[PDB]
Parts: sequence; structure tokens; C-alpha cells
Amino acid sequence: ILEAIRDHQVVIVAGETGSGKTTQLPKICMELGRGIKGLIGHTQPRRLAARTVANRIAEELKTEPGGCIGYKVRFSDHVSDNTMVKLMTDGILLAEIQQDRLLMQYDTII
RNA sequence: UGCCAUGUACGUCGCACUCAAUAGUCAGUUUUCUGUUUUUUUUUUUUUUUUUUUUUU
Repeated sequence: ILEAIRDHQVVIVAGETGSGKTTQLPKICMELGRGIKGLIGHTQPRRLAARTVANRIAEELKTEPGGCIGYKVRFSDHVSDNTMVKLMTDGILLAEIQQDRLLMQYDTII
């Protein structure tokens, strides 16, 4: 997967219910080096799912949520300046497209 | 206020009520339903009814 994301501009991953690709892919972007110049936007279809995966990877990296890896859903602006992974619902990204058309805040969109 | 010449012709009769009775002509297969009273009123205005599912500076 790391070779795929360092060799392709578009990567696609397929996984079952017990895979963990959702958990590991932001850490794969970390091991490449993404997150530094621009945030890593991970889109989730559900608020509880986005909250759970953000807190899960924060606990896995032994950081409190709202630090390195934080989630933005409706009025949970739970992101500090030292973030690099940003959870968001497709609607929240739909809100940010008009705020910045170029998606310049991010470098990786999951 | 005196007189008035003579003889001169008769008979009998009829009418009514009525009139009756007559020629010939044999037969018609068996079986059937149809049939009767009685309580009477038939008829009365109604109602609210269920739910995949998921995201938005």
C-alpha cells in the first residue's frame, strides 16, 4: 500500500469487515511522510464512525484526540494547530470546497 | 036578416156465424297434475389508525 501511494496519484483499497485498512491507511500516509505540508483528510459517512476511528488512531499512537489526529463534524472543531490527520464527513468536505476550491489545506484525501 | 035544386071517394109484417195435432241422424282409446292463510313493522345516521434510511463550514 505504501508503494502504491508513493507510485500513484489515485490509490484504491478494498477490505472486509475485519480488515483494518481504515485504521492503518493514515499511518501509512504517516510512514510516507504525508500530513506535514498538508492535512490528511479521511472521509467517513457517519459521525460516530469518524469519531470512533479518530479516537482509535489517537489511542493507537498514544496521543490524546484533538492533537495529531482529530475529527471535524458539526461544531466539533476538535483540531489543534499540531494536527496532521483530519477526519471529516463527505458533507463537511462539501462545505470546505466552497471555502477553498483547490483543496489546498490537504495533501491526501481518503 | 026570408031562401040555399039533385046524386056524389079510403087500405096488413120478416135475416144469420165461421177453421185442431204428420221422419230421418251409429260411435267417440288410457291416464294426469291443478288448491290455499299465516306472523303482517318491509326500517331507523356516522367517522379519523402507522414508522428504509443516512451526511452538511
